[PDB]
Amino acid sequence: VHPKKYGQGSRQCRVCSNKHAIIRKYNINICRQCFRERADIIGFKKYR
Amino acid sequence: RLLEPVPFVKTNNCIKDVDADLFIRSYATHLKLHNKITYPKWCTFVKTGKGRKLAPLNEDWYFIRASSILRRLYLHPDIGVGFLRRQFSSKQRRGVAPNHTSLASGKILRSILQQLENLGYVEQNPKKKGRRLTTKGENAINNFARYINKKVYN
Amino acid sequence: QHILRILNTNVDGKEKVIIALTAIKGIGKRMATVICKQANVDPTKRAGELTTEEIDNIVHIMSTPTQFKIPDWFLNRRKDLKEGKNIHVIANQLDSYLREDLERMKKIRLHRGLRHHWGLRVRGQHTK
Amino acid sequence: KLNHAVFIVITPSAIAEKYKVNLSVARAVINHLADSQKLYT
Amino acid sequence: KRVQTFGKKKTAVAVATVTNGKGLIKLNGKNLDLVEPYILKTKVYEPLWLIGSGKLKNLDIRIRVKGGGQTSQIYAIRQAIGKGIISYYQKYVDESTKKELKDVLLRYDRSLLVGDTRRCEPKKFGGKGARARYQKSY
Amino acid sequence: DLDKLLDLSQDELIKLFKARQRRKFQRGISKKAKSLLKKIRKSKKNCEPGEKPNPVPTHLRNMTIIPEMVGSIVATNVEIKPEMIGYYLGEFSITY
Amino acid sequence: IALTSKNLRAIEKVCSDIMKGAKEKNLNVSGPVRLPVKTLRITTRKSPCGEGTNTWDRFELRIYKRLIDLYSQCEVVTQMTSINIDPVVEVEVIITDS
Amino acid sequence: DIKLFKKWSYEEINIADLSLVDCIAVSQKACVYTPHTAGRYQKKRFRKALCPIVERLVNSMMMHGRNNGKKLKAIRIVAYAFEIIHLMTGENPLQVFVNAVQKGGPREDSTRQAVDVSPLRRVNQAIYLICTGARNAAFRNIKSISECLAEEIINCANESSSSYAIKKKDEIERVAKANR
RNA sequence: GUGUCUAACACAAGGAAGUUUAAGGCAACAACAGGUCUGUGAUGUCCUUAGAUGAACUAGGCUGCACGCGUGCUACACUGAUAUAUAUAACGAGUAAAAUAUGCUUGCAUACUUUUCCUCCGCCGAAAGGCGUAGGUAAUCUUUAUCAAUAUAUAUCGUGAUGGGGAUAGAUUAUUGCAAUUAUUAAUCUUGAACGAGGAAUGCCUAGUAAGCAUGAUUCAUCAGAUUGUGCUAACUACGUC
Repeated sequence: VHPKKYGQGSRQCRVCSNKHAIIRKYNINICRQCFRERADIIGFKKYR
Repeated sequence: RLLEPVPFVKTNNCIKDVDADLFIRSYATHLKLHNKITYPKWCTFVKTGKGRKLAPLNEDWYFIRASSILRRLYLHPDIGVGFLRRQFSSKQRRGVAPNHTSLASGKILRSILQQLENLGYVEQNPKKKGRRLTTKGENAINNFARYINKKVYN
Repeated sequence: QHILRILNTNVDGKEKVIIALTAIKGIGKRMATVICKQANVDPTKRAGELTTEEIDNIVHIMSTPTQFKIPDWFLNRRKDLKEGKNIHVIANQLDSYLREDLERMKKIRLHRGLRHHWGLRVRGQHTK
Repeated sequence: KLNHAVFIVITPSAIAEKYKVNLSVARAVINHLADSQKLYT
Repeated sequence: KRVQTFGKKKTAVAVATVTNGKGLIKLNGKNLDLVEPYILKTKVYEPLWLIGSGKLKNLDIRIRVKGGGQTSQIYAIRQAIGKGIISYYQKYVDESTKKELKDVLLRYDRSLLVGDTRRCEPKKFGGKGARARYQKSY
Repeated sequence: DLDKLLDLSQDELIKLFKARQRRKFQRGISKKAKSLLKKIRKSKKNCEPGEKPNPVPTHLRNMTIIPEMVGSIVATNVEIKPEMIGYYLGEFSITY
Repeated sequence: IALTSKNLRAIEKVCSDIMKGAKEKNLNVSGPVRLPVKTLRITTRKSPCGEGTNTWDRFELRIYKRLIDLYSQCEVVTQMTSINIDPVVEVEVIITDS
Repeated sequence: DIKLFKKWSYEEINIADLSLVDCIAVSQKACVYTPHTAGRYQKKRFRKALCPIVERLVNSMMMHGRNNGKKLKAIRIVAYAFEIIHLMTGENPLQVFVNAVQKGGPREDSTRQAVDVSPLRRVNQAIYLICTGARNAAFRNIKSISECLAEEIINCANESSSSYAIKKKDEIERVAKANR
């Protein structure tokens, strides 16, 4: 199979395996549509 | 302007008595008189930033740049090559895109720094990293600072 | 008097010696600046005060700049694959080299050649 | 505009119009008398 | 020996250290002279002239400035100089004289005594500015 | 020119080449290109003056012109010219 | 001794308790140094498909670091810290002079 | 003691229309060594009316395309322009500048009818008129911005037809006269 | 002062602040057949399910170009560009494969050591960049008591599509990647277009805002003319009305 240790197909959402829209900030691999569901249980609070 | 009626007591002994630009141009003229440094070779074809796209226009520039380096060395004794690149940094015109910052030419900076080390006015500290002035380098700068301070006074 | 004819077909005098030279070829200025320094013209002075020797020096430099101390990277035009050396163009040689390049792309039938033949951008129009 | 001659109060635009020279030549004329936006007052 | 007071405009903060001395005034590594723009030098010489330099020659001043740009820093310096003059006159000289001195400064302006209140409004989505928007269309 | 170019070593050929070409050869030929080249070499040597080499199952556009390539028809279709050295195919684009 | 948590109340509570504990066994402590707050900041578009208005919100997961340190032998400080803890506070001990 | 640029005392001016005198910064607490003070003028209507006239002039001058926010050069240009006026005529440059502001202020304005204009509005329009004339003269021209400003001020003080400020002021008044 | 003299407003003074101190977060009742089943192991029905509309691999394509409309960037210059010089900031962010070694004929087979993200520093490189290595799980090292650019100063143009401007194009040597060609991205020299301040129209904005100038983060194997933050330079003009 083709090399996928780089580029878009190397990465996907942990929760749902999405092929786009993945937040890789702080190296947790979750797509934003998943992230808004879980951000409170992960620990995040909103102020702005 | 050039002579000022200040409301306070000036130091009359060091690099902050004299105007930075006047010091740099005057000291550069002294360095050229002395015959302290040469280009060498590759440094003839430079431009300080990449986007300048002309030779330095004021003709006495190399000694001025050297002199400007010496003033910074007196200020900060922990300097290395990356510090000089950032210090002399400017904006770079990206044409049909906005400007962004770009580091100055590193080989000429390295050449001046190394050549001054060889001529004994600066010294690499490998522990507590960075080139500083030697006491001989500092004394020469202080002597020049006193001479200029005397010249502004009379 | 205040004017002089410049070799390679320009007539100047109020213009600075670099500014006259650049207004021929080397208009990116850096090529002109190295030529001015090599020639030994006064770069802050005007072109109508130039001597015949100064003009001759500039033409000599323009024709052959490799003998002078100008770097290989600094010179325009480079390898071009073929054995007969291709370093440095300017003027009708620049025009000729462009025409040769255009002919070579056309002869290949390269994408860029075809686009040049069409009379359109290398990158594509991008919906204008 | 047509100002260009090498050879035939202080304010460089005024010097350049009156004697029909460039402002670069006018600054040279100011320096010759003396013997950026810098003052000549 | 030593008393300390300060100035604050925008990010910039200038702490001024007023010691018993002989009339030296410093700005970090620099003499007071080396501000650079003539306009903003004149602004920090201004309170010194309003008191008079013959009332300042028994004290040495060093100031340390961090934060902001040049225009913001000079107003922070002018505040730090103002408060510096005042703190020396309260701590060494005389409190009644300090109130009298403070009155002269205050009538001239309140700006050296009480710093600028202006602080940045944060960017919001849908425009470059704080309140400003990218162009609407139909 | 050409006779010397055919004679010279791979290190010399990369040194003569422009840096993009030089980097490609330094990075690696891989399977594909080498496999095709061997087939093109064999076909060119064993043929008389006349009909030319065929396409490859992988339809390659990713290999540039080298001095022994000349006169071969590449994989959709174009024939490599003598003076085409280092300049890629340009092939399989589309027009109005 | 360095105290880390993402729980604001629990780190604050434990700090007062360990200080109180320290004076019980009469240990020489430097007053609690609250270290610069580290925030995990996420700027998120509100629309899940990105349709309609360009609405963004900024989420923060704010982690608390604090230090209290002691001039003592290792054994007393380690035993006192080990008994006094609350589960969401993650503690590390730092060794000191005799 | 206190003098603008260390050379102009600026403690005495002539009456004008009397309305102008309240606004202008001739008083010793409003006169200054150098203009830059940059206050807060948004509290209420008459807060901005207390501004130093030289600060108001440099702020008015500085806005124009490429120039926006270059305040120190605008101070240097006004300082140079006042020096040009001082050389050209023996009257104090500030006094001449006050005369230009008096002359530049129109006394009527209009809607579809004609109306009077307030003293604050007259001052704001006059300052604006002087800077617009200097700016118009400056852009795409050989003359210096300092030279343009100084010439516009003296000519407006004179009441010359060469002045952009007089020409605009006359035009605003003429439109008011036309409307009524 | 004005006000049922209540609720409260207006002015001045005091004061760090007087409008609720300034900015966000926050988000009723009830809708819209608004958008999204191209995010979901949320999901009905209907289609499809072995020369598959699944998974996967090789190219090509999403960007082509008589032409029409959004939104930004760069410009149209002497209140400026050009070359040198002075000044300075805040938010951040920083763990299964490579290298080395052995046996065989670039290739094949095996072992083993660490490379892995930020880069100080030291040499070499016009420039990009290269090589050698250090310190960092971080208020500590990168690096931020100093990392920026407009500002501003002295010089050079002396106002003429001009040395403004960088479209468009040619030769390079580099960097990432299996692959760079339909300029990937990078620099060097050369090439030197339009644009002379913008019709009918229409956008945003009341105080550190508006505007100008930068810069961190996001996507990232590779890249900002984007978005989102952050600082600095610091205006005008009402201070109201339908």
